[PDB]
Amino acid sequence: LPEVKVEGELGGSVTIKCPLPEMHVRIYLCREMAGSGTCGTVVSTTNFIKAEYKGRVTLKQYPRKNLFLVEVTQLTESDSGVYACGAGMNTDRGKTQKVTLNVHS
Amino acid sequence: LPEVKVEGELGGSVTIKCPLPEMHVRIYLCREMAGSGTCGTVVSTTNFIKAEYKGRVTLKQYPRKNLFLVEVTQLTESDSGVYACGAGMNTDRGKTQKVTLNVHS
Amino acid sequence: ILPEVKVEGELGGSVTIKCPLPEMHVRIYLCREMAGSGTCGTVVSTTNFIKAEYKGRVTLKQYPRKNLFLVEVTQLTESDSGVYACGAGMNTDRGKTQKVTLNVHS
Amino acid sequence: LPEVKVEGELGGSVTIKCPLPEMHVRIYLCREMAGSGTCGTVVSTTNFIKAEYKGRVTLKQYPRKNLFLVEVTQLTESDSGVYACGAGMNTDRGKTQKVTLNVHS
Amino acid sequence: REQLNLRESATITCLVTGFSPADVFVQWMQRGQPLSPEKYVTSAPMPEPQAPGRYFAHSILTVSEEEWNTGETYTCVVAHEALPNRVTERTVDKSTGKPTLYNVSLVMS
Amino acid sequence: REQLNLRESATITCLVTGFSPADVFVQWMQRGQPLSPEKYVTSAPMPEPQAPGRYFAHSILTVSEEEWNTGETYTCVVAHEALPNRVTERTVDKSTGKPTLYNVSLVMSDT
Amino acid sequence: RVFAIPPSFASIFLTKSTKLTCLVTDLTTYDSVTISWTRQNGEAVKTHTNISESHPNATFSAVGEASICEDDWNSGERFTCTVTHTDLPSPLKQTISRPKGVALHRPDVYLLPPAREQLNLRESATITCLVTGFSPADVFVQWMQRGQPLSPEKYVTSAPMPEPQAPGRYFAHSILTVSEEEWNTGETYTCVVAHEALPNRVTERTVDKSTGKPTLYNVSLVMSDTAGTCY
Amino acid sequence: LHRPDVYLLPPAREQLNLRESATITCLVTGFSPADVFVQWMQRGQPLSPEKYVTSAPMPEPQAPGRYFAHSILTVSEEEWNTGETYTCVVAHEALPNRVTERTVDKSTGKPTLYNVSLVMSDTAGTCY
Amino acid sequence: ERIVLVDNKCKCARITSRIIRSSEDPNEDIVERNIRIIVPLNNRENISDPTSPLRTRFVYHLSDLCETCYTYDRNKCYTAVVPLVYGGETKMVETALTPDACY
Ligand SMILES: *[C@@H]1O[C@H](CO)[C@@H](O[C@@H]2O[C@H](CO)[C@@H](O)[C@H](O)[C@H]2NC(C)=O)[C@H](O)[C@H]1NC(C)=O
Ligand SMILES: *[C@@H]1O[C@H](CO)[C@@H](O)[C@H](O)[C@H]1NC(C)=O
Ligand SMILES: *[C@@H]1O[C@H](CO)[C@@H](O)[C@H](O)[C@H]1NC(C)=O
Ligand SMILES: *[C@@H]1O[C@H](CO)[C@@H](O)[C@H](O)[C@H]1NC(C)=O
Ligand SMILES: *[C@@H]1O[C@H](CO)[C@@H](O)[C@H](O)[C@H]1NC(C)=O
Repeated sequence: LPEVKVEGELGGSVTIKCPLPEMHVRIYLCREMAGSGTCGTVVSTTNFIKAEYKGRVTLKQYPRKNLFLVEVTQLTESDSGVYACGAGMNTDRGKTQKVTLNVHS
Repeated sequence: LPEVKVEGELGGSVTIKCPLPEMHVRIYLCREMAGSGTCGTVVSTTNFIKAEYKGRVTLKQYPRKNLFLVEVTQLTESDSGVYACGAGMNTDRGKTQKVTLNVHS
Repeated sequence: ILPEVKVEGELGGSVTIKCPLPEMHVRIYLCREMAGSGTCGTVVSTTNFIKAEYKGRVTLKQYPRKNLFLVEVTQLTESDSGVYACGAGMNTDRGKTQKVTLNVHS
Repeated sequence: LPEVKVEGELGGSVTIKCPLPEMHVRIYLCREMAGSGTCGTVVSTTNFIKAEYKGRVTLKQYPRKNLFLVEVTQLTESDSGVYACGAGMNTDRGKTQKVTLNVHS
Repeated sequence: REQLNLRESATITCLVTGFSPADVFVQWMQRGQPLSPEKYVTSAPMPEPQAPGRYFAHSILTVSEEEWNTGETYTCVVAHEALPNRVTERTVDKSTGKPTLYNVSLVMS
Repeated sequence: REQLNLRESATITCLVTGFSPADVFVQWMQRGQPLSPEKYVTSAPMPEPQAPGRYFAHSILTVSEEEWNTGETYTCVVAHEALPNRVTERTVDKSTGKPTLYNVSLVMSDT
Repeated sequence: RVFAIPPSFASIFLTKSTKLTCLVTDLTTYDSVTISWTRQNGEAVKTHTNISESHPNATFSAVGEASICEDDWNSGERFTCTVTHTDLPSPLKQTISRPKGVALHRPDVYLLPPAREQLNLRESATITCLVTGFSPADVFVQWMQRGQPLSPEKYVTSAPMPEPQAPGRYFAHSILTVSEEEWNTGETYTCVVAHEALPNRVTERTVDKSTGKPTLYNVSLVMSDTAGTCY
Repeated sequence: LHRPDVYLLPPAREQLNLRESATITCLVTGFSPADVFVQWMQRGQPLSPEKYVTSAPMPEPQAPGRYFAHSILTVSEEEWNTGETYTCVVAHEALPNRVTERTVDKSTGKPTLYNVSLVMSDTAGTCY
Repeated sequence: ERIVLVDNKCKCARITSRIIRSSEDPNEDIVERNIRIIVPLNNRENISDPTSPLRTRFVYHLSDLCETCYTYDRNKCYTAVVPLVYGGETKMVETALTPDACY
């Protein structure tokens, strides 16, 4: 439901803020492909970093303010879409929060 | 609802007994064609006598015992089916009493 | 689905019908559903009602202790045959709870 | 298809030029109401002059130039729209020529 | 239908049948206002051929198609001398018997 | 339609409004035959708030649900001293508020 | 003329504070008049001050109120109202007894939209609300538009009348009139009712342009992942 | 340290065409540190250890700290007319309920037809 | 015979299944799956608030079934609050939206 509408710059890094829920172990930052109604997991607690994002992203969880932060290092035109974050084994059923990304260059 | 199950013989004549109701002007002795769910009136107060029954049937009403009697003169195999008698502008919606006819020859 | 209890008459004169009594419901009917359309026509029900034909030969006695209600019908004729239902709620169709059959060997 | 874009002045009279076809008896000067996809016949050879135009319009046909001329006497703001002229029983399926009218005052 | 594909006028007929005796009175009124007797015609009581000792009449009303496509209930009152209270009337409008229309649009995939 | 789900009875209402003065008369009949006067009830002329001196009334009739479904028509007649013929009728039946058209659009998918 | 109006269930139900009123009218103006209340056993109860002012047309208009327990009223104890005037030396005694309660039953509420023919005129639309089959007669009805209550003068409510089909049953009507534009702007109207039988003591029905006998049935049925994983 | 994910698979479609036997596979992955064993119970009765053959914990193709194991079991072909559901189970210390019973049956699997029968009505509000 | 996978009462979806025996052989035993949704066309969007517009769109993610709601429950009571101005005393009072099921 909520949209951070996070913004950033080409290069550098940008931090995505998403809520960390309880009674849900798998936490993911899925990317809304919006092609054939399918969303592909970019990162997960089960340890799966997409090949296109390998070595550029990380996921750190700390239940201090009930928040988990995901950082994306570097930036490319490809990195300018929707990255719905959520929980639960099913991916296209979670997407608790929706966010948008772009590039300023 | 009630069935006279009237019976007769080939030739001669047979009398059909049907109830004569009040607050209903049109009184008919419809024949249950039972083909496409349609009933064709044989005789009515509108002087509607079917061509196949022309000159062979009559309808006399007399509110003595709340009964109207219809007589069928002559007889043919065709005269061996159901002749539901009723009242009301729509013939199919009425036809209160049901009766059956046959031939003994 | 719910039971399909069947009863017979063994010649006319009297008949007795029993159906389960649900809880937390105020309406109880015994519609006959003997129509070509299928739409059940309530015969005898609570909330005050009765059938134009069925009058003086139909009564209802609800017993919460046995979780049953009783309906007594005097005499017998050709019209009051076929099948009957029972139920509750405020929708005669979609609210049934039994499908009983009535027959007479006379 | 062709548009005369005829022009005139308030009062006086203006002549509408429309082609007179052959093998078509009914000739009309329909007014494109363009409300619910409907066209109302203003005049016809069948003799029908709309009430709003009664006594102010006429239709004269002559085979000299395959042309029939229609004259509109007087003028009102209402007389400032499209009057498609055509032939045939169906008025909406004719409209051989389209024309526009206005007022200069 | 073919009358309406002309955009000039339409005629509405009020068939009256099976009455006895003659001298029936028919007039046309629109939304409670009776219309001028010049706008419509009326037949004369003539015998019913198959039905003996009977009569029937007719009445038509001319009307613009421009206004028939907007409403105008257009009731037809009849005044015989055997009705329960001597007067009856019926009416028809552009949507008198329009039936139900389905527009299923399956996007089966 | 909510009342119909009970499969017991039905209530047709005839609403007369706007007349002046009072003393209107309402009767019920079907297929031209007058109906028994012990089956319907009529209200007395009641003042109309906005109207300066016009009145209104209403009558209801109860019939079996079956009868309604059978397809029978019920006409309502009012007699007032101001109507040009002093009589008027209306008519309602099952075919009055039927949905004119459907516009369904199934979009079945597996993704 | 001496008029007595007993308190209504709605008053006792909503205002909670309950009282019974006796008023006198059509009587020559004469100060020093005493209003009293008497039970069947002769006990007197306190009558309240702040008597109403006389009517401008030279006649009485007074208010007299007292509080009696709701359980006492439910006990069906007969009560008598008396007023004293010098014109009539014999005080006028009238009974305001509450007859407990006959078999209680719930009121079916049906709400109907304006007729199609009426909307053809494009003048004004009338919405009705037919309460039905409630015993006894104690239904308080009211109307509000999109969450805002309307004036009591914009609608008219009938009075309970006997029911021919059902012995010991009553019914009532209520109509609201508004312009056609308001009905054609999806504005929503509701008909709340109040009765003792009602479990919540209050129930409501609601209709609008789209729900009142609509002409079209716009539907957007959409399902996905029909295969899925079902267990 | 992550929850040991587990899965089960039914016999192959082309396997049910020689009429000799059938195999059911229960795949156990994750369970870091590698501490699992499977016991194949049916109707709550454990089967003989000679039927199911668990082999060993093996590291995942890309193994930071994760591992995986495979265990199958052999049944008779003619017994699948009734199913019996041949339940599987896993055990690990990194599980809140230390049991994740997993079972499948002939009925469970790929649907070969989808008889959808949707209906439209104006009286479904209550959904009796 | 048929087992029940889904009995949702909010969406009235009854997902079931059955395997039919073939023509006297253990092969090609085709499986089945029956789905029966009953759409309400009179219910509102916010089922517990009788002011929201009518419900046009119906989305059915079958995966979740096997929170916005569409239909009511025969075994439950729905209530709300309305202002009664009786006696010039605007008062919010509870109201049984779905009566006969609150007894
Ligand atoms: C649907 O209606 C309900 C009821 O009005 C909404 O929830 C209520 O919100 C109010 C405050 O706005 C609270 O006082 C109530 O306690 C709430 N109800 C409950 C049961 O908690 C709800 O937000 C509405 N939904 C939408 C989408 O508008
Ligand atoms: C009818 O359905 C179509 C397809 O969904 C839609 O585009 C159109 O707007 C609908 N018409 C109305 C009046 O709702
Ligand atoms: C009928 O269906 C077509 C195709 O979806 C649509 O374009 C049209 O608007 C629909 N008509 C109505 C009245 O809904
Ligand atoms: C009918 O539905 C379509 C979408 O399917 C929508 O565009 C249209 O506004 C709807 N009609 C109305 C009157 O809201
Ligand atoms: C398909 O669905 C209909 C409706 O539920 C049902 O009557 C029919 O038996 C079904 N067919 C099969 C093969 O299950």
